[PDB]
Amino acid sequence: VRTIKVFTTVDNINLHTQVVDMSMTYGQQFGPTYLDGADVTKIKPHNSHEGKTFYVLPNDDTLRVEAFEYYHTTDPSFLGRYMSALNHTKKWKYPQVNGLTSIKWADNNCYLATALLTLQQIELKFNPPALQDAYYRARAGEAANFCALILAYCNKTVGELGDVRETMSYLFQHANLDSCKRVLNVVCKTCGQQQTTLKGVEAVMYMGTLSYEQFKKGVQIPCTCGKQATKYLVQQESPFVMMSAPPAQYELKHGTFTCASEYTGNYQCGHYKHITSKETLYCIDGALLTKSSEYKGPITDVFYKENSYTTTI
Ligand SMILES: *[C@H](CC(=O)OCC)C(=O)NNC(=O)CCc1ccccc1C(=O)N[C@H](C)c1cccc(-c2ccsc2)c1
Ligand SMILES: [Cl-]
Ligand SMILES: [Zn+2]
Repeated sequence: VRTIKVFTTVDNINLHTQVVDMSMTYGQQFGPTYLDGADVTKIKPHNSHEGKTFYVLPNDDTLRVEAFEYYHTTDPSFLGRYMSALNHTKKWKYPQVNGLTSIKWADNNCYLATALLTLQQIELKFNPPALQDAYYRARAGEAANFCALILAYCNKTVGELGDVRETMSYLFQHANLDSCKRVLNVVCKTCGQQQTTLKGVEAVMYMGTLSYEQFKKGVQIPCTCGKQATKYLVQQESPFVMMSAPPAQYELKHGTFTCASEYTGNYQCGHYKHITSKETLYCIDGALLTKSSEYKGPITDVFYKENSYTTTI
């Protein structure tokens, strides 16, 4: 019987040589099989498949350990969702706008492009080797495998609308933000004063205000005794801070922030645009670049740089 030899893997770095029967589909010999994202499960082997690398699912205990060491996940449907997203993201265009790698618009990838542009402006270190390698190639322009991993880690599908803030929280869980720490103090005239301390992902993000300076001076917050308490940032140890709020009209000044996310649309249905501060105020809409001196628009997320801050109160 005429046969061929292909390579099966779960991480593309540990290849396993397998012989294939050209009269049996890949689904009968290895189960769900993928070739560069293309589902070749119900396809009989071709002569052109000689020596190529095929993605398979972790069926034995050896591949389950190989998969976790690379992706840091035990989800059996991860590679299926990752290969499915890779089939679309490999056909996307990743131009270099303002020295950053963005995505030309396709299949409603506005939140993915806005997220990819933000990660290239913050100091973040991923723990899964899959994200580390893909991010290293995403900066050079090869962001197809990286964007597919983002959809897989977020349980999102190509064409599904997503939130930039929710995409960050999903990716920050796979980052090394353990050294980050935040100290907060909420003061109330009635019940009193109490200091809280946050660490990790919670010490980086905040929902309520877009101004980092107003976070230091204090922001009004409700209380159990029915009084508007004031919460101010006491101490912050992190390479960056993420300030989030519902999309409202906000003014961006030069040098006071790193990058911002613009959201125009209703809840669960809108358009995302990325705004960065460099030589002036730039606005990136996928492959579209727009320079401006000052900006004013519907802002939902603002990102700042930080080392170590301690308030003086
Ligand atoms: C891209 C779309 C596109 O390509 O457009 C073509 C011109 C895309 O994916 N855009 N995103 C989108 O539509 C948002 C969907 C979404 C999904 C899950 C959770 C939230 C959202 C969302 O709507 N987020 C925005 C920022 C938002 C608006 C109003 C209120 C809130 C809010 C959050 C907490 S309290 C209030 C958020
Ligand atoms: Cl990394
Ligand atoms: Zn109180």
